[PDB]
Amino acid sequence: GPGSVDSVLFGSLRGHVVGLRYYTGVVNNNEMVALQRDPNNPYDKNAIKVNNVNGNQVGHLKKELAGALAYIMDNKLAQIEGVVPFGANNAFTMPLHMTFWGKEENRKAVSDQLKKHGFKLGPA
Amino acid sequence: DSVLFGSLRGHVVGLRYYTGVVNNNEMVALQRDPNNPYDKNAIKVNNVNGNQVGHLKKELAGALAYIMDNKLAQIEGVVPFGANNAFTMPLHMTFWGKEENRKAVSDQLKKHGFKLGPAPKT
Amino acid sequence: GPGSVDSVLFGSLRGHVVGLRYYTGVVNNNEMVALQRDPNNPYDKNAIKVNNVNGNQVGHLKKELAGALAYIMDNKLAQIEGVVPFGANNAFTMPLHMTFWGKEENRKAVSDQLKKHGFKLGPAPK
Amino acid sequence: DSVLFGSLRGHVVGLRYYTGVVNNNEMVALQRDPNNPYDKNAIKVNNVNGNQVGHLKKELAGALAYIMDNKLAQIEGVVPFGANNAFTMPLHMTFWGKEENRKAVSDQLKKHGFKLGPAPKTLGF
DNA sequence: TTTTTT
DNA sequence: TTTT
DNA sequence: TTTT
DNA sequence: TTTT
Ligand code: NA
Ligand code: NA
Ligand code: NA
Ligand code: NA
Repeated sequence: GPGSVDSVLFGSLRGHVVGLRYYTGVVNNNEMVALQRDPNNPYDKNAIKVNNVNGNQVGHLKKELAGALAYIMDNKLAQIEGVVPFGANNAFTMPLHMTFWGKEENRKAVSDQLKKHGFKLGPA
Repeated sequence: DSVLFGSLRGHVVGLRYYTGVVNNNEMVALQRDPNNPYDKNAIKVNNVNGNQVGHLKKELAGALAYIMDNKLAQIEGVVPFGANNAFTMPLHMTFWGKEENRKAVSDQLKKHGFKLGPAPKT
Repeated sequence: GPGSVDSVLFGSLRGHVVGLRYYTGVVNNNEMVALQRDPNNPYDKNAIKVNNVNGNQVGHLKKELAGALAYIMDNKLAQIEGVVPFGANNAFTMPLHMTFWGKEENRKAVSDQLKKHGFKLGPAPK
Repeated sequence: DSVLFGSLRGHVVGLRYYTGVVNNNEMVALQRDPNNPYDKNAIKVNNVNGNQVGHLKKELAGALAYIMDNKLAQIEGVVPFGANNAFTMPLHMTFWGKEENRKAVSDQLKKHGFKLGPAPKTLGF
């Protein structure tokens, strides 16, 4: 979502969009994608949809990553921008580059949540 | 309830007339100035501390004012580079809103020749 | 077309795309457009078509502009990149921003050609 | 005779392994190296003097090698900013070719997830 | 020291 | 963090 | 480890 | 007679 004007860069994380065979949303390399929570997903309450900029679903975040990010999105600790760098025509999974922005005071809370699930932000 | 609509690029202008400074990769705020004596569509660009940096170009403001005034989208601005430019400053804008308003936003932009795209902040 | 590896920025120029009502090609603001000479044009031997990046014709360069640029394009004195900054959905005319690239050995000939037609190059971005 | 197909953005990588320097807004040359023992698709990036600066990222080279080898497009590279970076450098690529080859270029790019767009070398000021 | 703020 |  |  |  839109970040506050005092939002700053927290760091980056690499992950994957999965479930591609079940959706038809098209994305190309170097394009933004949207991360969108789907708490009513009957298979995973932590589900995060990945949509293209026109609104069409591309796939889901891998459930292990969703299990970490769900808390961060739900409590608005950071806004997360997704970009597909390569592999946008892949049949089953594609890489995702995620950039985290947020208020300085929320920086530690984000990093701590990621560490809990075995993730860590990389450099700017 | 807000979803990603896409992005636009533009420039902040009139820098020499204001004292607000910006760092590279910093957010900026867009703020309407409807009583501007030269352009009712004016959109100010302010830095994180609230000091004015400049204005959107009149052609861009001409497209966006309707969108802001009718709350059809929230527009996030960031200056990705060229923050120390003398006359104009690059601006990246990301648009967010309700799906019910996606068409109205694209229609308004289209009147002015703009089309939201998929370019990220970085 | 593609420039030589030793090509440098010459400068910039603002102009206009015309004849929009006669073509169905679509362009949006901040998009590149292609400048394509059309010497076989039965109305103007200096004609320069403007196409979108998919190759669909959008219109033509204004004739007074074409009259200055045709020589530069034909003699390959510079490569010209066009961008439509605003007005891409206008009914009849839209503005065009042009940047000029070329070898330093030709920079003078370009400026003298433009100045011959009352045009001049401005600064290119830093 | 060649027409504009569009542009792509990417990065020059492996800078720290080469000595070639680029300045901002300088053109660079793309040169295939089919004998590279790490990657037959390798595309060198050389500066104006012919000195190697780095390589195209392997995923991008994987898409472009076919296009270069079959002369489906001419690719013009410019470094729009970050020319002084130590590790990786932004690259803007403009594609030109014969109209009859436009679909082949787009098909080859699409197989690798790439799509040419309308972004110029510069948006001006 | 532009496309020269809005 | 940071080739091919 | 074949989406979530 | 407001594209070239
Ligand atoms: Na799919
Ligand atoms: Na100022
Ligand atoms: Na038209
Ligand atoms: Na180096």
